[PDB]
Formats: sequence, C-alpha cells, structure tokens
Amino acid sequence: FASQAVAKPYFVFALILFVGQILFGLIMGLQYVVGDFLFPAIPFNVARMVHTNLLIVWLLFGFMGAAYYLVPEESDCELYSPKLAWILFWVFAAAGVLTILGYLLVPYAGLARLTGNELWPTMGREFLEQPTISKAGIVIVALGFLFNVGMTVLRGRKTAISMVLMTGLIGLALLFLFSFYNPENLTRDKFYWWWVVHLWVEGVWELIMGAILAFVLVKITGVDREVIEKWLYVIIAMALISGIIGTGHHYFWIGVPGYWLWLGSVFSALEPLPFFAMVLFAFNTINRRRRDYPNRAVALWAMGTTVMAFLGAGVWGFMHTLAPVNYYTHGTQLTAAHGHMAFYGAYAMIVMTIISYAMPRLRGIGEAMDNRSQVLEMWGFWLMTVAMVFITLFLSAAGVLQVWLQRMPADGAAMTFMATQDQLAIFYWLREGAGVVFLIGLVAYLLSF
Amino acid sequence: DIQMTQSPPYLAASPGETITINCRASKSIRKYLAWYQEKPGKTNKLLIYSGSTLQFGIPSRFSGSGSGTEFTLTISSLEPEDFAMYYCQQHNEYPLTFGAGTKLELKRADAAPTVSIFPPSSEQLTSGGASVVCFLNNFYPKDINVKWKIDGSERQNGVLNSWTDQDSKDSTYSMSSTLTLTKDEYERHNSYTCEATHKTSTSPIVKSFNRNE
Amino acid sequence: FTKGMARNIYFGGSVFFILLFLALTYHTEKTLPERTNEAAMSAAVVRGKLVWEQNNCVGCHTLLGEGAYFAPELGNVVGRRGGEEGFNTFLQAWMKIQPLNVPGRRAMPQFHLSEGQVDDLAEFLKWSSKIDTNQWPPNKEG
Amino acid sequence: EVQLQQSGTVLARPGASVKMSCKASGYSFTSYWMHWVKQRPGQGLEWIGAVYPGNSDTSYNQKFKGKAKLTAVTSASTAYMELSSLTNEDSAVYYCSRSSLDGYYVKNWCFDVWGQGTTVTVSSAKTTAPSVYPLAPVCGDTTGSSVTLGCLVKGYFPEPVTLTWNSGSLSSGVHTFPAVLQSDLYTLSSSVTVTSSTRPSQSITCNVAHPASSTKVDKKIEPRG
Ligand code: HEC
Ligand code: HEM
Ligand code: HEM
Ligand SMILES: CCCCCCCCCCS[C@@H]1O[C@H](CO)[C@@H](O[C@H]2O[C@H](CO)[C@@H](O)[C@H](O)[C@H]2O)[C@H](O)[C@H]1O
Ligand SMILES: CCCCCCCCCCS[C@@H]1O[C@H](CO)[C@@H](O[C@H]2O[C@H](CO)[C@@H](O)[C@H](O)[C@H]2O)[C@H](O)[C@H]1O
Ligand SMILES: [C-]#N
Ligand SMILES: [Ca+2]
Ligand SMILES: [Fe+3]
Repeated sequence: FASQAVAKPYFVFALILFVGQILFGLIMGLQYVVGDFLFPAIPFNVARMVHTNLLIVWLLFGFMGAAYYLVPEESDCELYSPKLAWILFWVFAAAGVLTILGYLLVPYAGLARLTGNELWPTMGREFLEQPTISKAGIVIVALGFLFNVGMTVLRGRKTAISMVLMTGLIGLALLFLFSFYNPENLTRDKFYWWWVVHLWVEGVWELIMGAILAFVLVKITGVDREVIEKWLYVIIAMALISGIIGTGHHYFWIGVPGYWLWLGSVFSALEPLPFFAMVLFAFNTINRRRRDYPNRAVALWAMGTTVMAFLGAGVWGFMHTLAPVNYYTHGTQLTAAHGHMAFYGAYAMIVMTIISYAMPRLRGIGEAMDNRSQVLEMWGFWLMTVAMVFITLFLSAAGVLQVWLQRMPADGAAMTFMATQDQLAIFYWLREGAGVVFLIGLVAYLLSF
Repeated sequence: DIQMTQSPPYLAASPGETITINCRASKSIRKYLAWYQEKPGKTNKLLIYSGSTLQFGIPSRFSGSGSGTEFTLTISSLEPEDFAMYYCQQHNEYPLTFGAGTKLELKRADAAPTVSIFPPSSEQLTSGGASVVCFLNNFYPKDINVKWKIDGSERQNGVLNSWTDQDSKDSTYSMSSTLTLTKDEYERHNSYTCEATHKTSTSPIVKSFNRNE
Repeated sequence: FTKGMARNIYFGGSVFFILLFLALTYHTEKTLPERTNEAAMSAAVVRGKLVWEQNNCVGCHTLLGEGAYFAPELGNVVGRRGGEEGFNTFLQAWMKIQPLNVPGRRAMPQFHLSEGQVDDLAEFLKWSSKIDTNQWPPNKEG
Repeated sequence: EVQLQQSGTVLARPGASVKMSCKASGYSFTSYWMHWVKQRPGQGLEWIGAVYPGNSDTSYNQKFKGKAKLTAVTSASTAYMELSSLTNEDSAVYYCSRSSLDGYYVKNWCFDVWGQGTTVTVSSAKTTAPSVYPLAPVCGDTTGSSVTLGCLVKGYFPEPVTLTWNSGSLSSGVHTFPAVLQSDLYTLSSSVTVTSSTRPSQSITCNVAHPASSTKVDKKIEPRG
C-alpha cells in the first residue's frame, strides 16, 4: 500500500530528536561532576527538560510513525488521509521544536509569564514542563492523528493487533488530558500525575509496544496470525491486571493512605510477568519461523527489546517495587538506573525495531538492505544496548552507595546529600563514559541508512 | 602562599558612625575573601564570604566588597557589640591564609593616667629581691611611655610592663611597669622615679620616693 | 486455550481493576483533608506551589522523593535549616545568595524572587514537611 | 546547634608530643572538612591543615607537614591533632573549625563555626607556687581623696592564678594585669583604688589562688612605718 510512505517523516524526525536527547544527556552527565559546566547559560534543569521532553516527543513520533505504517496493512486499505498525516507531521514538529526552544531561550519563569501560564497553570511538573498552549497543541495533533488512523480501521478489516494498538493510542491521549489537571493540594497533584506517567508506561504504552511487536512477528516469522494475537491478549491482560492497582507503587510516600503500601507492593510484584511473556513470545515465534527473513537485524531488535524491557522494567522494577525497600531507595540514583533501562529497553528499542522492518520498504529498497548496512545496524544495536546496561550498572552502584551513606544511618551518622554525591563521583564519570559509547552506537546505527 | 595585609591595624570610632576597613592580597584571590569577628569569651563568627555575601543571621549593617587583590569591610552604623577584632581570610587556594587583623576600638574622651609608685615590700626585701612597681591607670588613648629614673638616671633594664585591654565598662586602658632589682642594687641608690608621658600633657607625670623616708 | 478466552480475560480483568481502582481513589481522596492537613493549606502555601512550578525547582530537586536527583530533598529541608521559627528567614537569605560560585560545585540559579514570593515558598515547604507521608524520608538528610 | 568542644590546656616539655581533641555535635560529622588553625600571641592566624572524616583524607600546610598529625573517629564525631617535637614556637592557641560547606571537594573554603581553642604551653619549668607581696603607698603619702594599693605575684608556673580583693566583695576600681614571663616563670600585679576614708581604717586583703600548686594566700595591705 502507498500511503504507508507518510510514516517516513515520522521515523526520520524521531531519530534526529533522539540524537538531541543523547547530547543533552551527555551535558547533564558532565554537570553531575563539573557542577558549574555550562552555568548559568544552561542550568541543569533546562538541560534536563530538553533531555526528557525530547525523549517523550521522539517516542511519540515513532508511535505515530509505527501506526501510519502498519495500520494500512492490517486494515487492508489506504490510510484515510495522507495529506492529513503530512499536515499533522509539520504541526507536531514545529510545536515540539518551538517548546524546546522556549526552554533553552527563556528562563522558565519568563516562559511561564510569556505563554500565560497564570490563567491555566500546568507548567513545572516533571515530564510536563511544556507551556499549556504546547500541551493543547499536542492534544489537537493527537486528535487529528487518532481520527486519521481510526477512520482507516473503521472502513477496513479489523484485526486484534490494530484494535489493541488503537486502544493503546486512544488511552494515551485520554490519560494525557490529566496533564491539564493541576490541583492546589500537592498530594492530590502527585496522585494524578502518575495517571499520566504510570498508566502510560506500564499500561497503555504496553498495548502500543505489544501491538507493534505482534505485527513485526506476524510479518517476520510467518507464524499464524491467530496464535500471535492470542498471546497479545494474554500479554496485555497481564499488563493491566498487574499495572492498574500497580500504580500504587508510586503511592507509598506521597501522602495517601498506607493501604497503598500493600496494594502497590503486591500487584507491582506481578508487573514483570508481561515483559517475561514478551520474551517467551518473541523467542518462541522466532524459533518457530515457518520461513527465513532477508533482514536479520529486525529479528535481533525484536529479541533484544523484549530482553531489555524485561531486565529494565521487570528486574530493576521489581528490585525496588516492594515498599520496605522503596522506603530507602525512593528518589535515588537507583530510580534513575531503572528508568533509563526501562525506557530504552521497552520503548526506544520497539521504535527502532519497527524502523528496522519498515525503512527498506518505504525508501523502496526491499525487505532488507545490503550486507554492509546490516552489520552496522547490528553494531549500533550492541553498542547502544551494551552501553545502556553499563549506564544502568554504574548508576545502580551509585544508588547502592547513596542508600548506604545517606539513607540507612541515623541522624548525625547519615552523610549529607551534597557530600554523598562527591562520594559517588567515579560512578558518574563512568556513566558519562558509557554515555559516550552509546552515542557512538546511535551514530553507527544512523550510518546504516 | 598568598599573603594578606589588613589596614589599619587599629581604628577608633564611636556608636552610630560608619567605618570601612581594608584587606589586601599579595596576588589575585578572585572574589574569595571571608571575614570573621573575634571577641573575648566567644568563638569566632563568620560575617561575610566570597567578598560580599552575608552569612546567615548577620545583620545587614555589615557589608563587604572587592575582587582580585583589594577588599573592604564596612559597618554602616556601629553598634556597641561591633567593637571587636576583625580578620580576613582568603578562600581561593591552598594553603588557606589570613590577615593579622584590625582591632576596632571604642572612642571616648581623652584621660590622663593616675600614677602610683610602690617601694619593695619588706617581705620581698628579706628574700633578697627588690621590685619597684608603678601603676598607670584609667587612661585614654592607649599610647604611653614609661621611664624609670634612679637618682636622676634613666634606667632601662629589668623593666617589665603589662597592659590591660580596653575596659568594657569605661573604655580606658591601664598599665603596670615593674623594675626588678637585687636588694643589693636597690640599696645602692636613694631616689626612685616613675614618669609617664601621655598626649594629655606635654609634661610627664612623675611619681617617686626616697628609699629612706 | 483460545484467542477468544484470552480476549475476555483481558476484557474482564481490565474493567474490574479499573473499577477497583476508581473506588480506591474515591476513598483515598476522602482521607486527604486530614493526611495533608488541608486546614493549614493557606493562600500562601498555594502561592508557594506556583513559584515552585514557575521556576522548575523540581528540575533539580526531589519533593517527597519525586523530581530530579541533582540537588537535595526539599520536603524536609525545613528541619535542617532552623526549623519552624527561623526557616522563612533562612530561605530569604538562601535565595538571594545564589549562585554560590564555588568552583566545580553543583550550582543553583538566581531567580530574582520578591520577598513575598519567597515567603510563600517557605510556607509551601513548611506545610509540605508536615504531610503524613508514612514516615518518609528515613532521616533528616532526605 | 552546630558546636565544637575542644579539649583543655596541655603543658609539655620541649621535644615532647601533645594530642588534643575536638568534639563535633549538631551536624553530619562525616560530611564536612574539619580545619585546624594556630594563633600565637600578637601573631596572626595560621592554617595548619584539615581532615575530611568521610574518607579520612588530610591536607597540611607545608609549613606543618613535619609538625602536625590529623585524625578523626567517626563513631565519636571527634577530630584530633597531635603536635610533635615541641618547641617554644608551638606555644599557642589551637582552634578547630568547620567548613561552612559540605563535601569533599570544597577543601579550601571559609568556616562557619569554631571551637573555643586549646592552649598548648611548651616549657621546661617546674610547678612553683607564687610569692605574694603587698604593695602599700609610699611612706606617709596618705594625701589625696582616693588611694591606690597593690599586690605583686611573682615566680609561678603554670598559668593561671586568680586574684581577688577582700575575697571578692571589693571588685570595682581593680586592675589585674596579664602575667608576663621573667625567664621561666610568670609574674603579675593587681591594683585597687578606693577612697581614703575607706582605708587604712578598713581592712584590704589581696587573695591569690594558684590551682596548679593548690596554694591560697592572703596578704593584708598594711600602712608603711
Ligand atoms: C538546578 C539548576 C537547581 C534548581 C533549578 C534549584 N536548585 Fe536549589 N539547589 C541546587 C543545588 C545544586 C543545591 C546545593 C547547594 C549547595 O551548594 O550545597 C541547591 C540547594 C537548595 C537548597 C538548600 C538545601 C539543603 O539541603 O540545605 C534549597 C532550600 C533550595 N535549593 C531551594 C530551591 C528552590 C525553592 C528552588 C526553586 C525556586 C530551587 N532550589 C531550584 C540546584 C537547584
Ligand atoms: C517499561 C515500563 C516502565 C518504564 C518506562 C519505567 C520508568 C520509570 C521511571 C522514569 C521512573 C522515575 C519516574 C519519576 O520520574 O518519578 C520509574 C519509577 C519506578 N518504577 Fe518504573 N518503569 C516501568 C516499569 C516498571 C515496572 C514494571 C515496575 C515494577 C516491577 C516499576 C517500578 C518502579 C517503581 C517502584 C519506581 C519508583 C522508584 C522511586 O520510588 O524512586 N517500573 N519508572
Ligand atoms: C548518554 C546517554 C544518557 C545520559 C548521559 C543521560 C543522562 C540523564 C541524566 C543525567 C538524567 C537526570 C537525572 C537527575 O534528575 O539527576 C536523565 C534523566 C532521564 N533520562 Fe537520560 N541520559 C542518557 C540517555 C538516556 C536514554 C537513551 C534514555 C531513554 C531511555 C533516557 C531516559 C531518561 C529518563 C526517563 C529520565 C528521567 C529519569 C527519572 O526522572 O527518574 N536517557 N538522563
Ligand atoms: C511483600 C512486602 C509488602 C509489604 C507491604 C507493607 C509494607 C508496610 C511496612 C512499613 S513501610 C515503612 O517502613 C519503615 C521501616 O522500613 C517505617 O519506618 C520505621 O523505621 C525507620 C528507621 O529505619 C524510622 O525512620 C521510622 O520513623 C519508623 O517508622 C515506616 O514508618 C513505614 O511507613
Ligand atoms: C537492590 C537493593 C537496594 C539496596 C537498598 C535496600 C536496603 C533496605 C534494607 C534496610 S536494613 C535496615 O537499616 C535501618 C537503617 O540503618 C535499620 O534501622 C535501625 O537502626 C537505625 C540506625 O541506623 C535507627 O534509626 C533505628 O534504631 C532502627 O530503625 C534497621 O535495623 C534495618 O532493618
Ligand atoms: C515507572 N514509571
Ligand atoms: Ca524523576
Ligand atoms: Fe509505575
């Protein structure tokens, strides 16, 4: 189908933004140990919101790209509107680049005045730092986009894959609406903040990721659509049965009742299961491939996504999800460790996985690229992925020492925040080194095209 | 090492007035100079760091300024408790170094010393020693010269002086001067004289006695 | 074991836990007046929340252990900086003196905040420190 | 409240060693450099060095590399300084003080709290009680409206002595001067001024205590004749 071509601008832009994300990561990582680096021009918080918003935005672009590509094929017809897909692309790209520039070009409080935050105050919450007009512009893009892809499903064949993807996509946009709700009571603000972050990343985004995985396995493996889609329903069932009460693992210390200590701990303890099932899923249906596939990189991307999502979300998630432990590790370099591995292993990797399947047959080159291009992609895969495990090991060691020095001893014996950070210095230099190897990976990956 | 010289070493002033004092570094210390207040019976108190940053809890009547090589401290309207010793310290480099201080003193009206002379006590004499003591009490300002004369001749050796600090109640100074002789050397002379010379008078205050009288 | 079976486990699981979740959030939301001490949630604390947001303090600091990990936990800072009595006064100094300019050290910005703004901040943080947080953090260092 | 309590006065002989302590309270002992500073009389503060109790590292002014050794014991929140091969030049007050900022890399900063200081007195002298001599006005010079009396305290070691007039009830118009060294031993004097109808009609007695030799002596001031 020809309207599958509108996915290309989405995947390209996403990869450009991904580069920006890594550079601002590297700036912050240096700021950790040379604390006045780039100060006062780009204070760490400005660098941080660039890093974290570039991550959310580029992943969103990959998702829309992924939907624009596979929805036509599933639905067995042309996309409701290519000209819509392109108008939305430039609106979203300009709105993204605009809000990022606001962050860098005006002190935050000035950007707040300037965008009239005081009428509808939604700014200065983590991951949600974009002006209210930027948020509004994202909702409008998401409505367009959902109509575009949702109409295509309507007049076309329904499949479980495409309907789980749409459910996830709709859920994402809906939950995003809670970013407009900024209570005056701090505990209430935190309580609802997690309906965005947690119900995205351990709920609705898992429908998106799983749908993308299932499609790639349908196309790569020649295994029956019926069995693939069964396991897809099992996986997302386990996602939401663990995940919804699971939100509670963020409700231990924000000021809500202590029953959340139990509820949060017990259901979160089970949230690894879907990522475990996604590894049994990808490995088994690639093992059972009725046919070989010219692009052997995608198969690697799909196996690796599921192992990394499982290591990052499942294993690191679990290591700190029990309240008696989280009590000590809350808000610590351990959190940063888990968060890096989980966002990379689940979400960055699934976007690169669908790029690996779709890029050749979108630039009209074929199923796969020449064999030089394919060895690079794999190098960029191992370099990024291995670097990230090291990023997470070095931060995990930092987090363990932080907990020991700062969190465990009593008053008088416990080391101050600032002093314990000097003690962590080596681990932060080493992470910054790993961060360099990762960029070299992203560049190597990018030189595959 | 960077060397610090504070000026002036002593400054007299009054309540309600403003003073400013100096600190110089022998090479650039960028902006990193701190100041401490020193007072008897109290631990040293950080006033200012980084040239001009006031330490938490310090009243805004204190302020400082400078960079590189030249720095100042100002107090806007002196308060009774501000009369004290002030030290600066450079905090740009290893090894840390300090200035030697400016002592800020309470001005009061000039007063001449009250002078008294005391012959050796008979108890000290029976042990073979002879100390002649002179007190110069309750004077202002602090500069003062004491001179011993034996039978009209200036005597320089065997004289120890001690000086009180500014009295916290009346703001004057006091001093003792003790001429220590052997009984034998004491007995060779008759006339013992203590003379104080002080700005309150172009002529000395002379006190004396004759060993046999 | 069929597809249809799996899809109904998904359907029933998600509705039931969605409804369990909403019911818990109804309950939880009833307890918040006492837990957070909303009685004390003054116009001053609510204005402080706005200055916390407008200057993105959370982009460098944690509050109740959430936010960024560059700078210290501010939920309980009030207890490390002269308590109830003198904390407002500390904070005024603290905001004026930034950046401290210590070479190589993590640096905090100068926000050129008015005195009212900083006072509202201080109330917000004081009040935040008193939320019943199930005894988090472990000690006075946050 | 951040506080630093230093140990008491130590006396030592030349070539010996001395070790003093600084007890920290009201803060995270392991999170701040503890500095040590020397002050000899009318001589200007000198930074000796510092210890970071969070990892036991030390830093010494090159002028004190030989002299000083710094340590910390973290269970007790106390830092220690040992001075060796003592010399008269090591006779001083020695202060500990806390970096105003936390962390390892702020080695060269200013200090926000100081100890009250530990005096080290280096001498070969022997514990000796003073002699105390009354000082009565010149023979027959009972003349003006007020009269000055004195007390001389001679030949003692170590500091201090405490001196009072009429067991302390006579306290105004008193000047008690700092002690000075004559050779190895200390001498001081005190004057008291009083109206001439106060005396010699009423009794004036000098009281001198020297705790180090457990001496208390009284000297009545008697008119000369
Ligand atoms: C990053 C660019 C920061 C932003 C934005 C804010 N703070 Fe900050 N803060 C930061 C650092 C690196 C430090 C450490 C200071 C040091 O040198 O030790 C701080 C410190 C504070 C503190 C003191 C905390 C303590 O435990 O003693 C407070 C109270 C504080 N900062 C408040 C605060 C507020 C209210 C902010 C938003 C207006 C804010 N900070 C932003 C880094 C950053
Ligand atoms: C891919 C799925 C997920 C991703 C992207 C992810 C990401 C992250 C990130 C970024 C944070 C820090 C958020 C903050 O800014 O407060 C965080 C926190 C946390 N995650 Fe996840 N996570 C995922 C899955 C999980 C899993 C499956 C679990 C449980 C097994 C888990 C348990 C935790 C808990 C307990 C914390 C809070 C840590 C703290 O208290 O400091 N997460 N996660
Ligand atoms: C060179 C590579 C990277 C560097 C050096 C880096 C650095 C950092 C730093 C320093 C923080 C701020 C932590 C703090 O608040 O103190 C951060 C936040 C974050 N980064 Fe990265 N980053 C890099 C790559 C990545 C990648 C590839 C991802 C995608 C997974 C990622 C996801 C995140 C997340 C989710 C946040 C918020 C974490 C949280 O709040 O708990 N980063 N990053
Ligand atoms: C499978 C595990 C599921 C467990 C679910 C239920 C968990 C509830 C248990 C309490 S959570 C939290 O734990 C803390 C102790 O770890 C408790 O801390 C206790 O000790 C601390 C000293 O270490 C001290 O700082 C606190 O004041 C003291 O209350 C804390 O209150 C509690 O809420
Ligand atoms: C991947 C895992 C990450 C590592 C972090 C997990 C660490 C959680 C296990 C906590 S053991 C816990 O340590 C507590 C704190 O020292 C200890 O606290 C106790 O002693 C305190 C003095 O230290 C004192 O405040 C109290 O008397 C008391 O609560 C406690 O015994 C111990 O269970
Ligand atoms: C995790 N969120
Ligand atoms: Ca965070
Ligand atoms: Fe979560």
